[PDB]
Amino acid sequence: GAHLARRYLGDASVEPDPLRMPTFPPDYGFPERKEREMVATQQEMNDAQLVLQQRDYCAHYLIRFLKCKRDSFPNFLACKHERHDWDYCEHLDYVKRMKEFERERRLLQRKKRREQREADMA
Amino acid sequence: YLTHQQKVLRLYKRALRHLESWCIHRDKYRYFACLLRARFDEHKNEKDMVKATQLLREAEEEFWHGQHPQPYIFPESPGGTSYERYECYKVPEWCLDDWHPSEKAMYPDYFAKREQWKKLRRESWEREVKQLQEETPVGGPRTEALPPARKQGDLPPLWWHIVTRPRERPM
Amino acid sequence: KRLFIIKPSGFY
Amino acid sequence: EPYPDDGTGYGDYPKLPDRSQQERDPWYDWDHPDLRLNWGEPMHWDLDMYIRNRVDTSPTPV
Amino acid sequence: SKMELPDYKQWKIEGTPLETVQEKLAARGLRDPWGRNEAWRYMGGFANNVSFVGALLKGFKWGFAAFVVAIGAEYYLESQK
Amino acid sequence: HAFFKAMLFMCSGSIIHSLNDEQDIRKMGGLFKAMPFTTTALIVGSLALTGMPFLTGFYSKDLIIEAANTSYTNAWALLMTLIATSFTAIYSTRIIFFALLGQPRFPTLVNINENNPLLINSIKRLLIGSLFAGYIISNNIPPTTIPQMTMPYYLKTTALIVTIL
Amino acid sequence: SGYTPEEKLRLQQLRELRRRWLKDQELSPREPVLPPQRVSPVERFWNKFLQDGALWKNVIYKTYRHSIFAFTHVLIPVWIIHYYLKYHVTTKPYTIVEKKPRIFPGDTILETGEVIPPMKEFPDQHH
Amino acid sequence: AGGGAHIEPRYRQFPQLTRSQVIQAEFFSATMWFWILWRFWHDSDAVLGHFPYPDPSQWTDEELGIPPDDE
Amino acid sequence: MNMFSSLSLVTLLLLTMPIMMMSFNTYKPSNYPLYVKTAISYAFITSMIPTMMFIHSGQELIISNWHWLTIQTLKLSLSFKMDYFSMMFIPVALFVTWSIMEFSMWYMYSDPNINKFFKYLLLFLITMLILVTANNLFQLFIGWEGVGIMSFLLIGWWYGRADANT
Amino acid sequence: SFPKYEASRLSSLPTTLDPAEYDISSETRKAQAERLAIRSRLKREYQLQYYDPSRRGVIEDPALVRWTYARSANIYPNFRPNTKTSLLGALFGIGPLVFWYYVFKTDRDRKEKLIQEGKLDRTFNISY
Amino acid sequence: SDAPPLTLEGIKDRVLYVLKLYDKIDPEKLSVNSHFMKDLGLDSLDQVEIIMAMEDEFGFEIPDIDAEKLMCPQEIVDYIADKKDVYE
Ligand SMILES: CCCCCCCCCCCCCCCCCC(=O)OC[C@H](COP(=O)([O-])OCC(O)COP(=O)([O-])OC[C@@H](COC(=O)CCCCCCCCCCCCCCCCC)OC(=O)CCCCCCCCCCCCCCCCC)OC(=O)CCCCCCCCCCCCCCCCC
Ligand SMILES: CCCCCCCCCCCCCCCCCC(=O)OC[C@H](COP(=O)([O-])OCC[N+](C)(C)C)OC(=O)CCCCCCCCCCCCCCCCC
Ligand SMILES: C[C@H](CCC(=O)O)[C@H]1CC[C@H]2[C@@H]3[C@H](O)C[C@@H]4C[C@H](O)CC[C@]4(C)[C@H]3C[C@H](O)[C@]12C
Ligand SMILES: *C(=O)CCCCCCCCCCCCC
Repeated sequence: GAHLARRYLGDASVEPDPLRMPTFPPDYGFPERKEREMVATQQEMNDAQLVLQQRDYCAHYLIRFLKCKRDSFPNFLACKHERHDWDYCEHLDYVKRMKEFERERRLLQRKKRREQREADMA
Repeated sequence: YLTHQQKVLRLYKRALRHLESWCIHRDKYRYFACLLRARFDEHKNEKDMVKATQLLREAEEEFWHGQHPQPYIFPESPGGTSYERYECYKVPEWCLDDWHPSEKAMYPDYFAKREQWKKLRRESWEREVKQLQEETPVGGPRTEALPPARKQGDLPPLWWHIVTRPRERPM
Repeated sequence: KRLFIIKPSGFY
Repeated sequence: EPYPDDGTGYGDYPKLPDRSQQERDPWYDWDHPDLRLNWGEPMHWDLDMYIRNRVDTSPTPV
Repeated sequence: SKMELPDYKQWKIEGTPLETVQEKLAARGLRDPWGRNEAWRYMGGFANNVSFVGALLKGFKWGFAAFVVAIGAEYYLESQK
Repeated sequence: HAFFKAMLFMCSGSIIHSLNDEQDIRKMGGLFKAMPFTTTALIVGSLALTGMPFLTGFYSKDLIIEAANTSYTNAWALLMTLIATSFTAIYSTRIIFFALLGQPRFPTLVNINENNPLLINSIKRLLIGSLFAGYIISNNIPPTTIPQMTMPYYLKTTALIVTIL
Repeated sequence: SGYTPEEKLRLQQLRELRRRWLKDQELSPREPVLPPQRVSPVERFWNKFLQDGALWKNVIYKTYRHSIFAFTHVLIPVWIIHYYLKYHVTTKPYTIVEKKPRIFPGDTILETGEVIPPMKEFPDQHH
Repeated sequence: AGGGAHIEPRYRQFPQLTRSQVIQAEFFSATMWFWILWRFWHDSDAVLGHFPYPDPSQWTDEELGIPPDDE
Repeated sequence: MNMFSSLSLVTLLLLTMPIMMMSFNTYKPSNYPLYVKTAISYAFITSMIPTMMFIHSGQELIISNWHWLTIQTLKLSLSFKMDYFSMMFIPVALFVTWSIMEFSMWYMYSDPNINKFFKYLLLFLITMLILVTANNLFQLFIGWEGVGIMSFLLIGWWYGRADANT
Repeated sequence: SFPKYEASRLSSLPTTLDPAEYDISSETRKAQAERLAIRSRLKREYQLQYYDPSRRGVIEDPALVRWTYARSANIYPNFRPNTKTSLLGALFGIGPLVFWYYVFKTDRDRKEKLIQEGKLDRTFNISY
Repeated sequence: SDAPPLTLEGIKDRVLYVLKLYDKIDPEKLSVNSHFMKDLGLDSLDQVEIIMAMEDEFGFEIPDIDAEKLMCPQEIVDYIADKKDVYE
């Protein structure tokens, strides 16, 4: 990616650190934020035997897709819509992570930007 | 050893074989095979032996620098894929003397005729020894070449293990 | 052409 | 040419060239085609290390 | 059996890349005696062999013909619904 | 990999047997027309190994290359993997060019016969597998990970660009 | 650069002996003289039956041999394996351990007729 | 090796090709290309991309919660 | 489970039958390559039944049928793991091994020891199925080392060749 | 132009690049044919027995009986306890034994200290 | 190995067939007993290529010790027939 060219071959203080992110508290902006809404419950995922890395906020669609696949057998070409639903939810989840990287990316600009004024001036 | 004539011919054969490996395509090989022949022609009839050696000795250095790292080798030649592939099927003839009579009963004609060869080998041996005991110098043989048969009805001395040797595709 | 195959004795 | 008399036990066994049996001529009619040896020929002290299944010393292109 | 070999007079380097090699050798005073030995490799069924792009496209003509029918049929059946 | 790789050796064996135990591609050539069925299987196998889309080898190799790119991974190990994908096309093309195309380089008397029903059926079944096996397996096995289906255009198609080049 | 007259003569004499030896390696029509074999009556029925390579006849042979194989190599073994697993291997604790079957929201359990509540409403995604 | 058809080897000539040999090879080559085109027609997002990839720059500082510099 | 277990073991047992028949000589020669090829074919169809039962509902199980040895607090029993990486590899290996055995009937037709060749190809397949289905390391070590030995005996098939032994 | 070939104990000098091959003199010629006399003299003694039709057994090879004797029974009587053999036998014979002793005594001393202190994980270790 | 066995006539036909395609040999005077050096005026450098063409014809190498000893197409047939166990 282009970010790798910046954190290594250039200034590294303004680039996010993937292992340490996030740094700023979640409420720096956003006068009010909403907690993520987990549709599935622990017993539902537990009884569906989802792999622990599959028990994310998209799990509710995954549960429905697996149920359709079992019922649609032997038709493996079926449950095409259910798969896309789960894929799209994982696509939205990935974008939120991309937004989180940008939020940390820009908030680190603030420190490098609201610190020359308080250093150059005095 | 190898006389200067033999060493030049060997280098020419090696040079063309390795060259054939680089070229691959026949038409391209037929081009550089002629050019390489010309280089062996500009000095075809050199007179000074010392100069001839210096030409041969320099060709080898150019051959070593230019040889293909992975030259083509015929399948059954030393270092080839099929080399010694059938040496496990090559059984000697003396193993047939240990056969049970029941097995020999399956090939009555083959073993009847095999008995004739054994008689032929057994009758001609004492003559073969003499044929070599008289043509050999006083000290001993100075070369590995054997002489042919001189009298009608005699067999070439030391013929059994070159005549009865197993076939190249025994099975 | 159905040659004779020389093999060691297999009877024993 | 025997080995140097250094007291390691070589005695008078000949010091033959340290060449593998892969360097021998493969077209000569050896008495032992696989070993590339002749009956009566003196054997290298390390012959069993130089058989064609083991250490090779043939010239390399590089 | 007794394989009957073809007449040996048909093997000519004419009209083959072997001739082009003989032209370039004629510009240096050298000749190629063995050209006719390699001639059979450029004549008969071994002449005008396919190219690499033509090898990877083997069966494309019939494959494409079957493909156009399939999608055309798919449109028709889906026309009903 | 089991389907199309086993096919390549069997196609290699057909060529070797025809040319009287000649395993060197320098003494092959002009077999595209002489061995049409062995040629078809070799081409199909060389397209699954290289990653031709939708054949058997596409449903595993390209997911790997996509997941290797979008991972917190060693950078140099990623570059070597991509270069190795370029080399896969080069040596697969090497077999096709030096064994199928061009003019013959094998001896004058050769029996190029590949009509034995055992040879056709064995290669034929793997030929079917090296076309549809990846599609069938991928659509039947249950998911066990969160596949990465969102990424920059130049990371999704890196396998194709590398292979085509 | 060629054979000396002595060498040529020896090669010819070796060649004439070698060819005759190779000739003697040919088998006569009688050979091999197999001893009598007790031919099974069943195989006799098929020797005559397969006298003419009829397409329909060999199919019956094809079905016959496959049917026998499916009885001596699939049916008999599975009977033994099932008996072994049914009454010897599954009668001991923790021998065959089956991963519990997956339960999804809205499934009915056969053992007790229980019903799993459906999941909460999915708000909306559309796309 | 053993079975099939007995083809006479030809000396310095093109080998003899049977009929079913050439039909089957052409059919499977065709079957390959039909499969690739049919799969490409229906599933082209498996090789070019399924979902759009956002451009982080175009995201507004309001939705990322980046409070203004002064405050 | 009654069918999943029985048909998952019949596959392994089916492949060992040709080995057993070639020990007590309860078979006829010159059909052995065909006999072994047919065993793989039936082993492939039977192995597809447990695979389908997995594809249907994701059914897996572990079979610990024979108690072999108990070293104090370590109990070693012959255990077979029929799971994701056993219901998908066995069908693939048998399908590929089916073709290679058929191709071998033609490629190795003139080999005098074609019967031993098909016994070694079969023994390797058994040691690979032992390795793939192993539920404990010791049993995994049996097929892990067995495949190496059968590789050794097949690489040096033409044992008269020095380069084959090396 | 053409870099010279540099040999090694595992890469012998090619016969086509060895000066002694192209420097053919009178003494070398006599030596080469003088060797071939021995090769033929031995080759004849072997052949008179190999081709013998009444022979059944093993042709004893005096060269093979000299090689095994030279490698087993002739070693000790031709050994002298000098500086070369004493240092080689000291560092190859005793050296490894002392080296491994300290590798294991140190390893077990360190392990025993942890076990006594109770800071070595042996939670499930009940097989020794 | 499924290939047709060689015949004495076949070896002679193919040995001469290759020489007939050698420009420096006149097909009219070419015979089984035609010595290369003393009946066709070919230098040894040309005889090496003759042998190299024979080994490319039957697909097996002829060692240089014996290649430089064959000076006649009849001898080549004997050498090839002896190294392929051809007896009729
Ligand atoms: C109490 C009532 C019951 C009575 C009890 C009485 C008990 C008394 C003892 C009776 C024992 C009977 C012995 C046989 C009698 C003679 C039969 C006969 O006529 O011979 C004809 C037989 C065939 O005739 P031929 O072709 O003319 O032979 C001449 C050639 O020279 C032949 O040379 P070749 O190159 O063709 O082959 C040589 C070698 C084979 O060549 C090789 O490949 C050597 C390398 C093979 C080993 C590589 C794999 C290593 C891994 C072992 C895997 C097994 C453990 C797996 C455990 C977990 C899964 C179960 O021979 C073999 O060993 C064949 C078997 C290979 C092992 C088979 C393993 C898989 C079998 C299936 C196991 C599952 C069974 C479940 C059944 C259901 C439960 C009951 O000739 C011979 O084989 C002569 C040698 C006989 C030796 C027998 C000993 C076999 C030992 C097996 C190999 C060692 C494996 C090491 C692991 C040991 C684990 C136990
Ligand atoms: C963990 C270490 C265990 C110690 C043992 C392993 C170390 C090597 C010492 C054992 C090898 C010597 C055995 C005697 C030789 C017997 C066989 C023989 O004669 O060879 C002839 C053969 C020659 O075969 P060839 O194919 O090379 O050439 C023969 C000639 N042709 C090809 C023309 C036919 O050589 C071998 O097969 C042996 C090669 C292996 C030896 C080298 C091992 C290298 C190990 C990897 C090093 C990098 C470390 C990687 C990480 C792994 C280590 C943790
Ligand atoms: C059915 C199968 C091949 C048939 C085919 O594909 O044409 C044939 C080929 C050789 C046969 C086997 C061998 O003849 C050895 C056994 C002979 C007896 O008929 C018992 C079953 C036996 C084990 C046979 C089962 C089956 O009929 C076999 C395996
Ligand atoms: C970045 O995501 C890491 C990608 C590492 C694999 C190389 C892919 C090519 C990247 C080119 C940089 C493009 C920047 C616009």
